[PDB]
Amino acid sequence: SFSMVTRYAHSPEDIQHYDTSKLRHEFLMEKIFNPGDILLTYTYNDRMIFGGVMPTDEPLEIKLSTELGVDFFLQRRELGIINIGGAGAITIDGRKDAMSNQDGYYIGMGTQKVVFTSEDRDHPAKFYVVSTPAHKTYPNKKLPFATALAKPMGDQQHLNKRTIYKYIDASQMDTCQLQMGYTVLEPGSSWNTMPAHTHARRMETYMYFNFADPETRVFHFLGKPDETRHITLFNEQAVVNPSWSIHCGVGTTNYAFIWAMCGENQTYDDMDQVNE
Amino acid sequence: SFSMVTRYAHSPEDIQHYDTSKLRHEFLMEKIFNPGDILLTYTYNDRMIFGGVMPTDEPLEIKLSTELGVDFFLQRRELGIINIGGAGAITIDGRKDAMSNQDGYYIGMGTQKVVFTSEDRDHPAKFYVVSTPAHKTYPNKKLPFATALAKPMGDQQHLNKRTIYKYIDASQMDTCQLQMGYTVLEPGSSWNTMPHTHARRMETYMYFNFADPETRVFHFLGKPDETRHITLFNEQAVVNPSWSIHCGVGTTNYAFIWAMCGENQTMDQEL
Amino acid sequence: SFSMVTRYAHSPEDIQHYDTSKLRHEFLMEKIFNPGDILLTYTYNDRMIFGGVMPTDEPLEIKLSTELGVDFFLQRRELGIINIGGAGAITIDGRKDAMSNQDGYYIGMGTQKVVFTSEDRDHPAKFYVVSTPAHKTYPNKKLPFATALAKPMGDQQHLNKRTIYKYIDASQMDTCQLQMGYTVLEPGSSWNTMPAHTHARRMETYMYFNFADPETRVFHFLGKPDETRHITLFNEQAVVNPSWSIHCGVGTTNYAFIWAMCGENQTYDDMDQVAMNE
Amino acid sequence: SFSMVTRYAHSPEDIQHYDTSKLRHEFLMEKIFNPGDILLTYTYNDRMIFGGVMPTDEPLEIKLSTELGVDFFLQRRELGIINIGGAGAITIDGRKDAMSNQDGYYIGMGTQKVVFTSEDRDHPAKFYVVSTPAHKTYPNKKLPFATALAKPMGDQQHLNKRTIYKYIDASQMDTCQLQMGYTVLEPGSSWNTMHRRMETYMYFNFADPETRVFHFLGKPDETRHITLFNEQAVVNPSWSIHCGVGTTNYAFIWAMCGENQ
Amino acid sequence: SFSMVTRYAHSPEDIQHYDTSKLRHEFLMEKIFNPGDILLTYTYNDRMIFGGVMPTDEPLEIKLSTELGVDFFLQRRELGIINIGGAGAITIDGRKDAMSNQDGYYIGMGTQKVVFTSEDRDHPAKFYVVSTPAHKTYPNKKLPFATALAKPMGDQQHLNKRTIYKYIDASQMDTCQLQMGYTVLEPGSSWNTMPAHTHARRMETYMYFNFADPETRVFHFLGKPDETRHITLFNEQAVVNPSWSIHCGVGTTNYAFIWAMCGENQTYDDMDQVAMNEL
Amino acid sequence: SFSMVTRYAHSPEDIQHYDTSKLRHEFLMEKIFNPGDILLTYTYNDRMIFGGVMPTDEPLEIKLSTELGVDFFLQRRELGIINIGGAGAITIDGRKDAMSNQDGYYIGMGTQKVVFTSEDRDHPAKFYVVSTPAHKTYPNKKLPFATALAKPMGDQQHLNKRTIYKYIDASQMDTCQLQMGYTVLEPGSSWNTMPAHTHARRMETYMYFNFADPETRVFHFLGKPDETRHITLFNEQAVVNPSWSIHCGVGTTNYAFIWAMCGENQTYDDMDQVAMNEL
Ligand SMILES: [Zn+2]
Ligand SMILES: [Zn+2]
Ligand SMILES: [Zn+2]
Ligand SMILES: [Zn+2]
Ligand SMILES: [Zn+2]
Ligand SMILES: [Zn+2]
Repeated sequence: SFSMVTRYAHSPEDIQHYDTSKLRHEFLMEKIFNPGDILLTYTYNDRMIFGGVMPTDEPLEIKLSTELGVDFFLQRRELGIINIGGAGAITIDGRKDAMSNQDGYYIGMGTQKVVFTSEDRDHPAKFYVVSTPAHKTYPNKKLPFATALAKPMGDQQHLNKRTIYKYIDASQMDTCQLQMGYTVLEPGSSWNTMPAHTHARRMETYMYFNFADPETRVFHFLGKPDETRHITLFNEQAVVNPSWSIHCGVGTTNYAFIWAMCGENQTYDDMDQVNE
Repeated sequence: SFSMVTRYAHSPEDIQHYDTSKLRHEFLMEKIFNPGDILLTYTYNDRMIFGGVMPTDEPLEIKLSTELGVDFFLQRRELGIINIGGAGAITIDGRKDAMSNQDGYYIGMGTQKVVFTSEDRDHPAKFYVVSTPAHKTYPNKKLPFATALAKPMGDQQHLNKRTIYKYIDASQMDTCQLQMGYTVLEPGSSWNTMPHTHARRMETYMYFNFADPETRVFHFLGKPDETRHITLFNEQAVVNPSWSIHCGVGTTNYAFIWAMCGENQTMDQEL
Repeated sequence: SFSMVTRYAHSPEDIQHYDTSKLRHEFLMEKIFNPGDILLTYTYNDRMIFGGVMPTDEPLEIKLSTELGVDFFLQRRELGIINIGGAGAITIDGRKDAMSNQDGYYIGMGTQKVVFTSEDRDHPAKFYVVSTPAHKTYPNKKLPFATALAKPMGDQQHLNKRTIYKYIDASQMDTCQLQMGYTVLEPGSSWNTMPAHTHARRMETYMYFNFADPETRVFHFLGKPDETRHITLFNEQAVVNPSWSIHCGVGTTNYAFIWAMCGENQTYDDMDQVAMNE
Repeated sequence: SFSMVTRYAHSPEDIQHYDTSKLRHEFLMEKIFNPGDILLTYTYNDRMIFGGVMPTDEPLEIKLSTELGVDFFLQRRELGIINIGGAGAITIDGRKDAMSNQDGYYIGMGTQKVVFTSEDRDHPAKFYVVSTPAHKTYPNKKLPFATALAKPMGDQQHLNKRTIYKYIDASQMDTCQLQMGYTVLEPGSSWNTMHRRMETYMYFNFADPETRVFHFLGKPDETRHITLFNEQAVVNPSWSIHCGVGTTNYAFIWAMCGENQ
Repeated sequence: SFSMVTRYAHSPEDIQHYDTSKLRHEFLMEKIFNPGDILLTYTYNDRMIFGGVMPTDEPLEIKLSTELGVDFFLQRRELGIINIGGAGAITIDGRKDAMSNQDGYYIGMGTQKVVFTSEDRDHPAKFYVVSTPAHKTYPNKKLPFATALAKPMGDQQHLNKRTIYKYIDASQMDTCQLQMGYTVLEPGSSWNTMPAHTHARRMETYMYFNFADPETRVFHFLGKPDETRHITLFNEQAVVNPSWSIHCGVGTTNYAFIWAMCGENQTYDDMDQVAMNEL
Repeated sequence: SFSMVTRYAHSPEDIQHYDTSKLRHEFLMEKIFNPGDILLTYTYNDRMIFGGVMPTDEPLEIKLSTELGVDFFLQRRELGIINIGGAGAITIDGRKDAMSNQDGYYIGMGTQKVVFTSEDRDHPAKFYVVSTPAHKTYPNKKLPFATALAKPMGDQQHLNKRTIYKYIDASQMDTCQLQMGYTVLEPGSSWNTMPAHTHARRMETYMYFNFADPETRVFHFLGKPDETRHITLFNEQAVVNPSWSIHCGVGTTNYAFIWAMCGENQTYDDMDQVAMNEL
């Protein structure tokens, strides 16, 4: 009931002739949150590990030692966490801290044991986890949804009306590379990251969830800015966006997504704004 | 100048590995309205001819005989016309009839002379024209935008809020195969054909009246499981084979004229 | 015992690298007349429907309404029919009309029911049928073999010596689109369409039959005149020739074929002859 | 104006996706007989050398030593010759023997000098030449059109009616590997040949200027065709069928070699 | 005359049908040391930057701020340096340190200015440079060739006879992810890393130089252990080895190479060496 | 239990995009010597037949008549033989002649019956056999390992130190086309045919055997000099090298190989040397 799959990096040239089924296998995590299970992807775009943890009966922990060539999961890595599901808790080295819906956590490198548990097994917590390599330990921090700063953005004419939530951000805190945020599109607005960009020096992974209706789908565009493809996403699915690719998506209704960013810098304005 | 370019039909399998540059060449007409010229595409998806006529100083007529193996353009064909530009007139066999903005016209099989004129050379008429093969002559008809029937459709939740305008429609008139309509998405809505594949008919969409110059429309095609997209600037058109779905999304609101033909005038409802 | 398959149209570039098995699947109908069955093809080259209704005794009907988005098969289409087999019958709106060998029939737009029957189950009828979309009803007409003008053509030096028979022809009849003909090569001549002639404004389907002996084969050439491929045809097989392709064939012996043409014009002089090079 | 081109062999699998121009480049010799010239192709299907020599003003000899890794052309090879044009002669080591139209010749391994001449420069001899590697010297022999045993075959119903002329045939004579013959379809017949061995066909004597021959090659299930003008040649590897059909009648010289005679 | 070219990562599948010119373009840095120039590759295999700095007349420095989206080259990165050419010096923030032949250097995250100079313009220093992303400052260290620690290895029977030189090694020093070493093959031995290893969690870049005679070539094998390709190497050229690929080489004669390693761990035991079945 | 597989010729272009699995299928005979069996490959590069005959319980003969379109195997062909295994014998038309380890034999065109036997069932002879088309009968000849015609070649710096043994050679003997030799690399040298050559008028097949250790591997390079590939070999495997391809190999240890050559000439200097630039 634990799975971690490996995905290789590619050039723009390599994917040019991929069909939709090949694009989907290569860039799309089709199953993230499943009850009782840990589902993870390891991408060779900056060695990000991401997935979800949905504990029910037994408490769930990510135990990786020999698999990463290390003594314990976070020995050389750091970790972001956001709970998009029901009420639950994570205990960090024995200190149990409760996490409600949309509560975040940062866990710095060197932290040896993090255990994921849910309060009500029939409405469990869904922990979206993103781990990146780390050379420096920074203090663990809880990012409450309560104290999270909501910023409305976008207008109705451009169909981008949304609320942006800072979670793991170099302005509020210090991390090695990982950055994470939360974006809720208002009803009647489906476009995300519409003015698009390719930041060569970092990559992003988007995970789309909280779909308005079970019938909504999101079309995520990726690819070189002149050559764009799209992947159609159902609820609680994610797509990896390499450094050379634009990352944007359009919905049939409103939805929400978590983006995770990493690379060799945290500076937000290094991107090249994009004609496609 | 006059231009008519030819485009072949394809299988879904044939297009599966096309890169963006080849899809664009194959399914996308990138220049439709240019001043003084008539620009046309002939697609082997049901032999539709479509394009634009922008007369300014010299009246423009589509002169086709030997190219179509026929004595004059409309001997075996019918013709739709919609004016998306300035005020103008079409003279049908010497009879000049004025066409205001968004005025439509249908011209049945057998009409030997259609010449396009514009009122103001500096605000010319832009005539979007669609011709399909026709075996029966039906009366020519003027379709004023004034008397056209607007139908409100869509909500804000699904971002499809729009007004539907029937122009050449089998309920309002009789044509062999050709059908044409006009759809204006209200501000805050970019989705068109929010539902599909009609295996028994094909469609060509021409997008125009972009709200802002920065607007772009992403039109999806392909069988529903393997979908590709072409990104469109203002005043461009894309052909939808019978086997492909019809979708488009703008970054803002926009308008498009659809033109349909096929084996009937009467559709089955991704990745 | 009724079958209709769909086949998509293509560009020349699309087929340039097709292998031989792909060419056969895309352009070739491998079975037309089968006992008890009706087999049909729908080509996206001008939406021609062609095939055969090869009964045993009483039932055969083409049930197409919703599949074509219409109330009945011929509401928006017309239909040509040739009997290449034994004596049989088609019933038009309840009116049963018997068909001898090589008798033709045309049925205009709007005719609501046609049912195919044969007398002897052991000497059955083979009905070759071609339907194209139609916007105008035209009179049904009988194409008798007795009064069918035989037109001799070709010499032995060019191995094209043959008899040409007009059936559905714009000089003798009125149709929306469809045209059909019948050609019997004399023994010692197998070549058909000696200059190749691509006509951009219409397409053709060739159905080859009446092979001299069971071992004969016909090689049907297609493709742009510079890049030509060929499909090897057994008896009672058909090949779709898109507007952009030459249509040629040579047999190892004599044979016969029905050609069916449709498109946006009926003009026979609108073609580009391909001079003898390839 | 001496030419020899190299062409590699292939598997059936290799050609499956060749376009028309590629098959022609790989399997089709487009110019064989040009006045005054020798034109040759070296194919890696059994290292057959074939082409034509059309002497006009100057006598012509195929001079190959270093390129074939030998001291003279025929040191390790043998040579067949058929003259499809006007009267001529070959002087073999100074001994001149006249070659009329459709005269044959075999020249065994070890013969150092073959010189091709024609009487009239304005209706020259056309020498179609085929050479195969040879391990044993056999006598040089003239193969007259008269004494070349003709075998009639085919009927009009099958449009294959022709007379087959054996020239170099293991029944009348001995060679290392090479076998060569001459086949003329009668008027109103265009079909030809409706193996340890390969074949090279050179089609000529087209009835009318518009005649074309479609030569089929490939495995029996996957067949292609090449379109042939007059005086052109096509190689058929061991794994390929050998077929052709013309728009009129014509002639061809076949040359075969391989692991059996 | 500063160059940094970008090279993308690939799947094993992606390269399977690469022809010889394509393999070279994707995996081979063909020119590293040229007089007066800085030549660099940025590879999306763990974002390693490598190349050479060969100063002659004018002092040379790697100046990157906006291109990497940072304030200075080393703000988020660390830097290894080994001088394979003549005597020269690197001045770190104005503080000049001399660099003799085969002298090494490590420069930790945060040092703002490193300037490479050569003593004699006609026999310049050839500085091989390797930079990896770095989150933690560690002390700069000079690694003199004099005090380097050699380990002889291999026999003549396996043609692997060689001497190994520790330069940037977690035993002598602490770095974020970079590791670097130097290996000189004895005459009569051309094989490097012969029993071949994959380690999924780290990648390697090899730069081969000091070829015994001008005619020698090195054949570097890469690819999955079942599907292996090779690139043919002249003197002073380098090859990038993805985490999924083996690292091998054979010369027609002896030679030397510098290896540079990084990844998400520094543990050398993490690799799983493939038993000898290849292709 | 007789096998002969057929392999077609190719152009350089044809193989340029072959993957590893395809090259092996086209150019590599993976099993040659198996107890009790005849294993053979027919290549359309000059129609060479090669393989192995390992008699144990019953006598073995190569019976090919109608398959090659002849009455008996050698009617149009000649045959080279070298025994790399245990003690054995070939009986030529009833005349039994013994063959020890590394004993050779040439058998000319027209010999109707060649029968292979082994002395000890459990230490069988491994007869490596090579047949080429032949138009002329030449005398059968036994080629004892005793009279070796041995000769050392190469130096230690180039790792080619080796012994060359002439077997079927046009200076000592007369054959139609076939030429065969045996080359033993001394321990501490693995390179064969290192200065590499391509001869349009001849092709070669290498069969590698006597690997020093069970883990030894040989990397055989083939292809046009600019576009080169390689196949990695176990012990007792063979590789076909078309006229347009280089012939090279490197071992992880020493080994031996038997080369067999044919073509339209026997000239040993008709070849093109490859200057060391090969991509
Ligand atoms: Zn981004
Ligand atoms: Zn539609
Ligand atoms: Zn035609
Ligand atoms: Zn043959
Ligand atoms: Zn390594
Ligand atoms: Zn050689």
